Amino acid sequence: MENTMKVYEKLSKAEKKRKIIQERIRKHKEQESQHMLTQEERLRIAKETE
Amino acid sequence: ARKSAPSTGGVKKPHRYKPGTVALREIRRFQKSTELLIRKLPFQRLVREIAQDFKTDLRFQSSAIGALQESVEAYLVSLFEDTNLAAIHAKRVTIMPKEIQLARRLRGER
Amino acid sequence: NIQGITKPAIRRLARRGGVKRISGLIYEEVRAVLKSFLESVIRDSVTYTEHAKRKTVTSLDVVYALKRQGRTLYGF
Amino acid sequence: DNIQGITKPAIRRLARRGGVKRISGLIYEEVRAVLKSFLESVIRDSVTYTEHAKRKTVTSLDVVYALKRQG
Amino acid sequence: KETYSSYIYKVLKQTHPDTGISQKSMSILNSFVNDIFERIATEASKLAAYNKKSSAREIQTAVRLILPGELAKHAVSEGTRAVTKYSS
Amino acid sequence: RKEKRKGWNKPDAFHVCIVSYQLVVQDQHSFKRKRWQYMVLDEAHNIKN
Amino acid sequence: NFMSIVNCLMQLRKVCNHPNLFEVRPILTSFVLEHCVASDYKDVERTLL
Amino acid sequence: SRSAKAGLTFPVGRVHRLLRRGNYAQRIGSGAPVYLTAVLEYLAAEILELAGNAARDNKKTRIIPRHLQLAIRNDDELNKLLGNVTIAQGGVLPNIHQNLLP
DNA sequence: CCCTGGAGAATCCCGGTGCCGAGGCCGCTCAATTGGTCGTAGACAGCTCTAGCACCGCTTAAACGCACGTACGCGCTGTCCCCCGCGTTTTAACCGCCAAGGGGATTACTCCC
DNA sequence: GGGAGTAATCCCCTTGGCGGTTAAAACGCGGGGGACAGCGCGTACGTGCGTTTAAGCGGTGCTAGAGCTGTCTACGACCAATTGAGCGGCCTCGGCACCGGGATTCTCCAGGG
Repeated sequence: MENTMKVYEKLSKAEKKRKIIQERIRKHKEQESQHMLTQEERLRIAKETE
Repeated sequence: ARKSAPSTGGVKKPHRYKPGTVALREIRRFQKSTELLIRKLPFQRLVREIAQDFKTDLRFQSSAIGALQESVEAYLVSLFEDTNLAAIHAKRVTIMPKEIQLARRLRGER
Repeated sequence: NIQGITKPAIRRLARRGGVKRISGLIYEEVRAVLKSFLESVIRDSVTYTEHAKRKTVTSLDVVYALKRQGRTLYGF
Repeated sequence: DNIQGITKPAIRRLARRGGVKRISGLIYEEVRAVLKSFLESVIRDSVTYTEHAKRKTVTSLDVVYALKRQG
Repeated sequence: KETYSSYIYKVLKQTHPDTGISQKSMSILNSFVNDIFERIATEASKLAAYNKKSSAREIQTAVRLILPGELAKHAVSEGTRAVTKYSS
Repeated sequence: RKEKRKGWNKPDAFHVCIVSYQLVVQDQHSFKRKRWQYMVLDEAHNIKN
Repeated sequence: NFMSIVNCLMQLRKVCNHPNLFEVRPILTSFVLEHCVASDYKDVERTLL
Repeated sequence: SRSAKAGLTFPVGRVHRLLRRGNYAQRIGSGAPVYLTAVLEYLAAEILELAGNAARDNKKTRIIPRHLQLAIRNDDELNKLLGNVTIAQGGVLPNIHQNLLP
């Protein structure tokens, strides 16, 4: 039972590390690009799609 | 492409996978499965088609048919494990009736 | 119905059972033995359905049959 | 620690009267181990029956009940 | 219809209070309770059949007969605690 | 369906998804996860009860 | 035959089909009885000869 | 009630009434109404601890019956004292042979 | 040939949205132990009892090793059958459609108060 | 003046094919893992050995737990009875359900060296 407890603790620590790294990745990717709402290149993309 | 499609079809391409690795991945995915697998409605169909011989108007309940499905589904799996162990005990990684009969005659059929 | 547990169903049951390769002449005998087991359990179930000649079969009947059959089951 | 004092030629003679054209020392050791394990696994219930029999001397009723329980 | 649902919840809070439950687990635990109880009682009765008999000691010796010693010692200790508390 | 939905979550890769009347019934789990600004129910006689 | 929700369905089938679907005229052929009178009479004549 | 007098969580008055209705023998000592209840609470408590750690292993706050199966199948003693019961929502513990996998 | 890039992708865990679930709150509600007696039966002495412990000690028959010597499971090999995955085809339940009964009652009628 | 079967209404609720589908079951095969046949080998038991040896065989003198008896007292059945553990609608909100997002390594193909 203590082996299971320490296995769960190390699983929690690995999960927390993955949480931190993936959250950092997501936060970095969120602020890197905000361009879908510009109303200027929309004419270009509309012409390309047409 | 059969007909009008998103431009040019045939994106499936020849991508055949050799057995073994596919077999390993499918058994690994199947082992974690814990719910019912076979279709229940044909099961109740057959069990009612094999109940009127004793007598008709017996009637049934969902709890009943569920319990029989659980009993039959959770019993033959151990038989499968025993047959597989008897099979790989010999130099036969495939299954043949020899080791299944072996399992029958070591698990006390009578 | 003989073809209740169809070929793909038996195949995936065997794959769940951890077998490398499954030959094409193995499902018939397995089907025969499971049909025999099903006949035995339904016979017992209909026997104790007439323990009080109840006009319906419930989980109690089948769990009775299975618990005296030697292959005990749980989850209830 | 007499449990290791069981004479191997006893198993040799038992195998010879039982047959088999190749009975290595591994077979003798494993059959001895399983026999000892079975003897322990029956004497445990035998001695528990004696304890729950208000008696301290081994009698045939204890082993009869033990084998009935074990089949 | 006296079930063990309240007792099961109490033992849940005692062991792992933070842990929840399913909607069919309680049936499994109730079956464990009553079936273990009835089988132990039947073994105790069959053991007492031979000896002339017309409590705590019988239950304890039935537990020690078949149920493993690793659990039997704890069973005996807790039974002694329970009987002392009842006599208290 | 999975291949189509692969390029559907993150970017604004589309504005209108062509879906039938019966497709939404089995795919409701993926449909409800996405907020839709507008929907149209053409041939409203299809659903009456 | 109490039920009648489809009792007009066979009437509709009758009207639209014009019994070319309920029962069509087949290619008539005679009976194909096969027992034959001499089925059990060759043995006696063979023994006699 | 009976629980406060006995100082035990699981009720024993109902259990003792069931035992009395059982009438397993002519001599039924009534001085220990909670002995079987005590042993069942101990067994169920250790089972609950095993199930709880198993459920916490896979970030599952609620005990899936598969976790219960894993808890009751991961111990030699538990499988030894009963191993003939097939629990709902099955699935054997993962295993592999030295010949199937490199 | 080992090693490097190069891509499908399992798995991780996080989201992201929808829901149903343990238990508390209100209601009450069935029996456990007090309170005592009736009897009873199971351990406290008493007598005993009965073959088990251990002993005596030859005496064949297990212990017990060894050379002839060859039998076949397994090492390799060749020889060679049909399991398994990609692409197709034929059942299969399910959502509705349609419309004539379903059925307890109380609320006009008329018979009871 | 006022209430209850009868007539009538409710509101789906039945009924059975009946179109329109999207999930499964049953096809065919190039090759390809998988099973099976041959030959030697080597080692390790089957045995027929000369030689000790350890349970058998026969009887014994009791003796230490067992078989066993009154019996008499600790203790198993005993029915009132009441408030308490608890059992039942109910009703909310996040653990679980399911699927996409992207890095690590799993894994196989096209080269570099």
